[PDB]
Parts: sequence; C-alpha cells; structure tokens
Amino acid sequence: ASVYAWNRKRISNCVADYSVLYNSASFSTFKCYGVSPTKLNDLCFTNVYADSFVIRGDEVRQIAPGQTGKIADYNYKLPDDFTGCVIAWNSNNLDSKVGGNYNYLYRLFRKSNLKPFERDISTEIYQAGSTPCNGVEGFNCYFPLQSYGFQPTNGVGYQPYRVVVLSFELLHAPATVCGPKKSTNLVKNKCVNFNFNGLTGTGVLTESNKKFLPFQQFGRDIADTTDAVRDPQTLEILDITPCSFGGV
Amino acid sequence: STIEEQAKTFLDKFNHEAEDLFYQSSLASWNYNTNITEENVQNMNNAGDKWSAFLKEQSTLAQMYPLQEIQNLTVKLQLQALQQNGSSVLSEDKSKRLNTILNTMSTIYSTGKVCNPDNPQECLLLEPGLNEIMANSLDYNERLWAWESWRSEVGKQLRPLYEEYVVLKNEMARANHYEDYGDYWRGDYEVNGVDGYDYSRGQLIEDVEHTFEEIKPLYEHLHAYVRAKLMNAYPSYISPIGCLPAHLLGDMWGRFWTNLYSLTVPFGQKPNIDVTDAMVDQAWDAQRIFKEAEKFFVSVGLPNMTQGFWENSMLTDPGNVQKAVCHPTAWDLGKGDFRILMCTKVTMDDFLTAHHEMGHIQYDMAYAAQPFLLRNGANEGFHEAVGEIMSLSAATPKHLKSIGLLSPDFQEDNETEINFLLKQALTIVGTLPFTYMLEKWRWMVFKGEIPKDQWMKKWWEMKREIVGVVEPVPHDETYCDPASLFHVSNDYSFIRYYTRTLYQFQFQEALCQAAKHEGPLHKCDISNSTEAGQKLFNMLRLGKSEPWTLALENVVGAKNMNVRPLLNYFEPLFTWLKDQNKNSFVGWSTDWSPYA
Ligand SMILES: *[C@@H]1O[C@H](CO)[C@@H](O)[C@H](O)[C@H]1NC(C)=O
Ligand SMILES: *[C@@H]1O[C@H](CO)[C@@H](O)[C@H](O)[C@H]1NC(C)=O
Ligand SMILES: *[C@@H]1O[C@H](CO)[C@@H](O)[C@H](O)[C@H]1NC(C)=O
Ligand SMILES: *[C@@H]1O[C@H](CO)[C@@H](O)[C@H](O)[C@H]1NC(C)=O
Repeated sequence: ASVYAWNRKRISNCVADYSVLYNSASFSTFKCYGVSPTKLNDLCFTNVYADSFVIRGDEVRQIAPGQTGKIADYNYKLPDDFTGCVIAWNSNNLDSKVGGNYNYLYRLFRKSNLKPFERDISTEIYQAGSTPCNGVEGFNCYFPLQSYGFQPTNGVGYQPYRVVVLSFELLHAPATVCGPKKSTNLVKNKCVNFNFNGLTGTGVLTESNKKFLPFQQFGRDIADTTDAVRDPQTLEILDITPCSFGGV
Repeated sequence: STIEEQAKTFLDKFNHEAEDLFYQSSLASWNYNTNITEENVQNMNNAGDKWSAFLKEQSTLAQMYPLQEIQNLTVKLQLQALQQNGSSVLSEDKSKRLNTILNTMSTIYSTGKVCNPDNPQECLLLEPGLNEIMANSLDYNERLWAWESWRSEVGKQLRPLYEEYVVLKNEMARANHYEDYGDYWRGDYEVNGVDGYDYSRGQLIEDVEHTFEEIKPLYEHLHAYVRAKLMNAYPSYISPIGCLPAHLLGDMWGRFWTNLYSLTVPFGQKPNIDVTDAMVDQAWDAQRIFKEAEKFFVSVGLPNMTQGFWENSMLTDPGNVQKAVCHPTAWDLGKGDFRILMCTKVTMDDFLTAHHEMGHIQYDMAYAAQPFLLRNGANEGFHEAVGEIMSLSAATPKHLKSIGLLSPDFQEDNETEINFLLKQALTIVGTLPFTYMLEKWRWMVFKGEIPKDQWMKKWWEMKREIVGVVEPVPHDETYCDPASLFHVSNDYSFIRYYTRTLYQFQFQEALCQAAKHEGPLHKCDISNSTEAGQKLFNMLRLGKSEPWTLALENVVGAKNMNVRPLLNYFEPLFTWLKDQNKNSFVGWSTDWSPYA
C-alpha cells in the first residue's frame, strides 16, 4: 500500500522467526531502537502490529523515533521510545518501471499536526490562505496528493528501498507469542540438566515402560516429584530419576 | 497566515510536479540524440508542448503574490526566476513566428554545400569535406573562393529575416517595463534584497570596460609575436607592413588558435608533448581511459560516480546502422540520473573533452540536495568555469606522469613548459578580446543608440583597432556576416565566457595557496591533499541558494573584480614575450594602407 495508507494487522498465535532476517544477506538498513536484536528472539511483547510502506532513499533517516522531517510529520510520525526495529532493502528489480512508477501517492500538506498512530483517509484540500477554494485549483488550494516517480535509471538517493516496520509494545494483554528457542538432541543414561517447556531439573534419563495419554506433557508420582516427561519433539515417554548421590 | 509559509507550500508543490515533467523531457531528449527515428520527431513535439505550457501555468499563479513584503531571500530568488514571462507577453499571431523561425535556423545551418557554381559535380558535408580544406591545404586562391561560398550564398537570404527578429525581441522589454533587451540578459547577474551585496545592472558595463585596459597590452604583444613566424612561409604573398587575414586564425569562428601551432611551431626539432603513441604500445582502450579518470577525482576528495551510470550509459560508437549525432554535451536528467553523450576516439582532443564534460557532471550532484528551482549554478559563468579547473590540472605534466601516460624519464626544462604555456595562452588570452567586442556591439544595438547606416563601418573599425585585421575586401550593407554565428542566431548570452576566465583563475590561486604549493601556478597541483578536497566540496554544494557575490567572498576575500592574479600566471611568459618584441612595431593605428 501507499505510505499514507499504511496497514495495521495483528500477528499472533504463530512463531516469529527473526533469525531468517540475520542470514538473509540482503538488508542494508538493520537498526533497532530501544532493544537489542539478539535479545528479542527468546523474549517478546504483544501488539505485534506491522506497518508496511515505501520510503525513498534520501528520506530513510526521516522515519525514526525522535526524528522529524517532511514525511515524518504529515505522513507517518513515530512516537518517542518506540521499542521496535526497522529493516529496509532495495527493491529496484521488481518495484520499478520505465517512465515512472505511477502507483504510489502521498499527502504533502495538512493544516494541523498529526497525532501518533492515527490514519486519515480523505480528499480534503489544503487551505493555506483565508480565501476558500471552490474545487477549482488556484493560488491557495495546493492539492497535496502527488504521485512519486521511480525509475530504474534513478540515482542511489532516489532508489526506493522496500522497508517493513515491526512494532512491539507491552500492554495489559498477557500470553504473547514469541520466536523459537534452540533444541538439543536428548542424551540417555547420564545425569544431564534438562529444561523443558515450563519445567526444569537435574537427573538421569532412561526408557520408560509406562504409557501416557496423548494430552499430558509430563507427570509426577509421589510428593510432587516429577518422574516422567514426554517431549513433543519425539512423542516418546521417558523416566527421570535423580542421579547417583549419597554420603561417603 | 504568513507569506513565508505560503511560498514554501507552493514551491513544494512545484518541485514534485516539475521533476516529473522535467524527467519526461530529459528522457525524451536523450532518446532523440541516442536514436534518430521518424516517430521520435513527433514524440519530441508531443512532450515539448505540454512542458512549455506547464511553465505558462506556473508563471500566472505566482504573479498575484506581491514582491514588496517578502523579507526572506531564499524564496525571493525562486520567484524572480519563475516570474519571467518570456513568450506569454507576445500575441498568438506573433508567438507562432517564434517556433517557425527557430526551427528554420537549425535546418538551414544543416545544409552543407561546397559545390562549385557553374560546375555542379558533387559536394559532401562539413566534417569530411570542410575540415580537411581548412586544416591541411595552404592555397590562398581556393580559400578565398570558399570565403565567398557561404557569405554570399547563405547570408543573402537572412537580411530580411534577421532584421525582423531584432525589432520584436527588443519590444518585449517595454511590455515588461524594462529598458531594453540587453538589460534583460543582465537580470541573471542582478542581485537585490541584500545589504552591502547589491550589484547594480549599469555598473557591470563600466566594470567590464574598466578591466579591458589591462587585457589590451597583453594582446598587443601576442599579435606582434605571431606575425614574424608566418611571413617566413609567404615571402611575397603577404606584405610585412600591415595586418593578417581573418580566414587564417585557426578555426571556423576564430575562437581557438590551437591549429596554428603545427604550422607556426617555434622549434619542431625536439618532439612535442604527444602521448598518442604511448597508449597503443600497452593497448589502452575506452574502459581503462575512464577508469583512471574516476580514481583521480576520488583522490582529490570528490564523491565517485553512482552505479546507475556504467551499466546504463553508452561510451563508444555502437554498431554501423546507428548514425545518431554524438556532439559532446553534458546531460542533467535529474533524480540522480547522469549521462555523458559523446563518441570516444583515441585522440588528443577527445581525451581532454572527456575530462571537460565530466566536470559539469561533478558540479550537478553537488547541489542535488537543493530544490529544483535552485538546482543550478550560481550564475552562467560558474557552471563553465567549474568544468575547466580540472582541465588545467589534467594537462599538467605532473598529472600525466601520475597516471603513467608520459615516460618515467621525461625532463621538464624551460622550453618543455613554454610550448605548453603558449598553447594555453592561445586558448585563454586570445578569447578575451573577441568575447568583449561582440557582446559590446550587441548590447548597444539592443539599447538603440546606433542608426542603420553605421552598423558595418563601426563593426569593421574596431576589428582593425582592437583585433588588428585589415579587411581583405570591402563589403556593403547587403552583407549580414555577424548574424551567421551559432550563438548570436540562437539567442545565447556570450557574457558567460568572459566571466569564465576571470573566475577560473580566482579559484585556482585560492585553492593553490591552501595546498601551500611552492612555485608558479602553471606547475601547481591539486592531488594528494585531502585538506583541499573537503574545503572545495562544501562550497560546491551551495549552488544558487546563495548569491554569487558571496561565493567570491568564500574563496578570495575581495568583493571586486581583481585583475592582479592574472599577470602572475604569465610572468614567465611575459618576460620572454617582452624580449622578442624589442624592435617590432607593437600597437597599430587606423590603417588604410593596403586597400586605399
Ligand atoms: C516433529 O516430530 C516429528 C515426528 O516425530 C519429527 O519427524 C520431526 O522431525 C519433528 N520436528 C521436526 C520438524 O524436525
Ligand atoms: C528563509 O527561508 C528558508 C527556507 O528554506 C529558511 O530556512 C530560513 O530560515 C528563512 N530565513 C529567515 C530569516 O527566517
Ligand atoms: C506578465 O504578463 C502579465 C499579463 O498581463 C502582466 O500582468 C505581468 O506584469 C507580466 N510580468 C512582467 C514581469 O512583465
Ligand atoms: C631556464 O632558464 C633560466 C634562465 O632564463 C636558467 O637559469 C635555467 O637553468 C633554465 N632551465 C633549464 C632546465 O635549463
């Protein structure tokens, strides 16, 4: 969509693979504000609303929290302390055509300052002077809707890069969905630390003759001591016993 | 509710609207030059009418804004250029005489004719036919016939046409409340609204004339020196008591005297500075020629070329069927698109032109951050003088030995530099009197204090006095030889070449003092100094956003037109020029001796 018509959709109930962006070897505008790229994989926040728009090359720095400009004021303003990341990459091979890319428009002027994270869709014309416009272009109408022209022969400053912005903010809604965590092959018959989904402990792993119904994740036998877990990566039921210890 | 916020809204609307239309016109003009096709002629007229009508609409909307209350200077310069009415003042029945006359000039000039009268065998074009007959032959009789082959067969049909042109272009100024059409061309140099920086329009005529009294004694000795080595070849064919013919001064227009060096070489026994044989032993091509030129500029400090030029532009002459013209021109398509349009050859002239046409490109991306109306040079002389300072540095023997064109053991004595410096004197000093005299005649005839019967007797009488040329044949009023030149016929301001020289040497002395070079200006170099590169690019990036009179104060510190830093360039040449002309008759009076 256009820069002035940026969408807002919620991403939830699925795993978010941020690691595929690191090894893509195609992004040149990988900056994060208020958070580290490495530490946002295991932990995440809700409200995973994604905003998609196209920003020209000479005004990439304009789209940033705490930074003002031309696009950053009357098209899309990022509020302060925006805990998010910006990723942009060139799209000359597909998002361009000869004679000008007459598909993207934007709003250039507006009477009042825009509130953060609101979208206005209207055909209202600018009113710089006291004399109103009666629908006919004059000295004070200045129709803000203009179509940008992108060509394959444009310079690097005018090259339109494909940019996507992911927003992460903490609200009262709990139970957010985050990215994946590393898994390691199970080792058997050894006192080995384990940390499954929600529980952890130390003990020796061995085969189990007991059988589990397919909707339990683990189990305990006596005095809230876990003795059997079933990893969903294998669909196999095991026994856990504390490894050998005692007094000499 | 302020005019300042109202002007920024209008220029922001125009900048995005114009760059869409300017890119369509620049892309259309590029395919015309690159490819000649039938439909492409119709295609140019389609894009050019809606582009010309767009400027008509923007000029009417800015007229209702009053100019007596805008204290901001950034939008005042933009509104002054946008409010030039141009052709909108003319009526519909008179404006149709504009597009008709200008297209007739291009088609008439394209007709090549050297067929002999009463003997119509065949005749070819200008490039294979006319250039060989002026650069190689040494016969007086046929060149005299060739002189009458164009001024009596082509200029005879311009006498009713050019006089109609100069009575209606002069009338727009009264309809635009100016004095004359000569004052209209001085509006590019007019600066108003700045305290202490104001440049009056009439002071420029006085200041230009005041600087000419030191150009004249230098040109007196140049004509005296060149007259002793030409009468050696023609003992009884030219008399050594008068002046020289006009059709023996190197080019068709006599602008550059570079072609008389081979005929009038002082000492031809030692070899000249020629490296055409040096590149062919190592098999140099077009790619390796331009690769070392790009790394020369990035060594200075200027930014390198973008990635959308090497794989997109054309460099050599492609194919056999493409007969498109490749006259060397600089292209500014906008939006980061930069191209060079020329046919490469392994020659002396094309190698220097390759450096010359890139300098205008290197000026164009500097003001790329400026708005579209200010995306230009500071004046008409800046964009030409900026493109020539790297030409002075690239012709130095030090820069030629830096790349590796010259031999590693090439001594630099006196005579190896006098040969180079006299080549520069013929292309720089020799063009100063010709630019001032021709522009001085056009300004007063547009002002109007010259009647009809005193055009030719005053034009010829200054050629005998200033230039020093005796007319080989008397000419009556039916001739119209001053209107045959390309610039005068096509409405081009020739004053941008007079201020080009006075600017390209003000910048040269200022930049060489920053690099602390110990020696004269001819041996000075710019490379291997990163302090000078960052200093220049900050002033290059300003463009027209600042006044040009502030650009002078940014380099030399003197607000006036200084004449002292030009003789210091030629002190080694002037002391040598003074000893050979000890006994020769320097300084001509009025001379009716040969053709009384
Ligand atoms: C998920 O479980 C299945 C069945 O045991 C297994 O084949 C698969 O390898 C596991 N995870 C993946 C996708 O590797
Ligand atoms: C004049 O207008 C320009 C707009 O580019 C602005 O930057 C500058 O501050 C203005 N000058 C004054 C004195 O306000
Ligand atoms: C341009 O033409 C209009 C047409 O009437 C006129 O009002 C205006 O003064 C002209 N502008 C100039 C600078 O002559
Ligand atoms: C150049 O001439 C000067 C005197 O005019 C002389 O001192 C100098 O040695 C000459 N240079 C060379 C390289 O001979």
